[PDB]
Amino acid sequence: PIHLFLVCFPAQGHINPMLRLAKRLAAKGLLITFSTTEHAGKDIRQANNIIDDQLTPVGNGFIRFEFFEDDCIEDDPKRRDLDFYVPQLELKGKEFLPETIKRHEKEGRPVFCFVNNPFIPWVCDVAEDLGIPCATLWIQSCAVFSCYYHYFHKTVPFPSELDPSVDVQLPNLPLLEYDEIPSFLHPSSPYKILGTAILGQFKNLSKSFCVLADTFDELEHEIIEGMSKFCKVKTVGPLFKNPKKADDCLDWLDSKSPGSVVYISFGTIAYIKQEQVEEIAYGLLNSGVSFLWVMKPPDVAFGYDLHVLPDGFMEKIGTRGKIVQWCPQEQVLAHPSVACFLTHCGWNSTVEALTSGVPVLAYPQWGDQVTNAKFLVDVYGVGVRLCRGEAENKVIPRDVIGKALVEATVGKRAVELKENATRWKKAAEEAVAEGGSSDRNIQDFVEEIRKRSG
Ligand SMILES: O=c1ccn([C@@H]2O[C@H](COP(=O)(O)OP(=O)(O)O)[C@@H](O)[C@H]2O)c(=O)[nH]1
Repeated sequence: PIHLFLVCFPAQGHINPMLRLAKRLAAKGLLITFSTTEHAGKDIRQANNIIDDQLTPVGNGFIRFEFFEDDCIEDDPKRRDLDFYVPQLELKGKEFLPETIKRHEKEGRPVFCFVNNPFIPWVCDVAEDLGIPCATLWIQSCAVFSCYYHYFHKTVPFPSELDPSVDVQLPNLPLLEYDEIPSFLHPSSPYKILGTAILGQFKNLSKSFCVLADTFDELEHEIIEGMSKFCKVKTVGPLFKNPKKADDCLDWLDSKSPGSVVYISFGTIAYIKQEQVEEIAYGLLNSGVSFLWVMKPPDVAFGYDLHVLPDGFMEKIGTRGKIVQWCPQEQVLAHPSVACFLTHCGWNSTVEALTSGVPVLAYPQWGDQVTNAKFLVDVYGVGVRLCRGEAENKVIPRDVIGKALVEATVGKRAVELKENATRWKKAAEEAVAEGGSSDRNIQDFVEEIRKRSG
């Protein structure tokens, strides 16, 4: 009977994790409304079989969709600029939320709690107006949440224009160099606007009684407890891992020996340099390893030149190498043929790798990738560092890539990284299981929503 209204920023990287929160919340006997703009919601309509607000059953509960217009044309280039679209969403969101809460109370299914996104903190402003509690979903590590929080509150000195190389020492965190904090917070970063977009939620954080993070207690225990006095953070992850599809990727991996395929993926946004693609190709070619390389075409908005492989690379590479543009990463990471994972250290790939027990080769670029790569190599003990990010502006040569591919496949260090990754796999799976640390936190979340209604 409890109805929760989830609002999400219109981006793929934001919609999919919030969808996982909807599935985990609905399974507990809850009615979950997933809300975003129409231009992003239509992707969810044709992905499944929903064209209206028909109740889709998810376990003991249901999931329905509700989309509001943003007054932009179908493929408006205006949406690509956050300086306009972030206030535009606030304009169109603040006039849609109150009229649908009053109608839901009229129809007998009133909203008990709000769950929003840091990119749309106006939901917390609206939740306070209607007297409905609000919570914020955070799809980054709590260690990164601590970084943004202490940057906004100036707890310690951070890299500034005058002092850009200073270290940052935060409680319950390792010592972070200037390029190890989230790159959007560096004064020489070209994506400061993304940092300002995340920091907008910290002007509003008091209006959310708790923050839901896509992590588990065993991974960041010291960090979650350290943020308690500043913000009640509840671990509900890994959200992708079901508590209780296929492609030609899995069919190809079925033919390879266990722990012998290198998985390469750089996410959905990051596009590395052509010269670095050349060095990675020669690295895989001369090392003699088997690999599955995801070469995702970039969005046409950027004037990116398409990545070209070396002359005759895919010919010298035999049946032991597979180029694709997309693969079910969760199913590939769980395949026994995968040895390591060359990743850009996106938080979703970071959590997916740890939950799957796959050691990684850290090649971060920007954002929280440089902070995730630090914990993967120096804290979680499952990674092999390749670079320090886009600000390093260094092409990693073939021989260094070659030495790291062999370091993560054969030798004594490979067995140590695999044993640490296996131990993190048992912790992640236990957390989302019945009675685990994350599943219990989800139960405690539904409890406080029931307690706050009266
Ligand atoms: O071929 C691919 C590439 C990526 N992903 C998924 O895309 C997400 C990437 O998000 P992440 O936070 O790691 O990096 P981002 O792309 O957001 O920078 C993860 O859930 C991956 O499982 C996937 O399923 N197949």
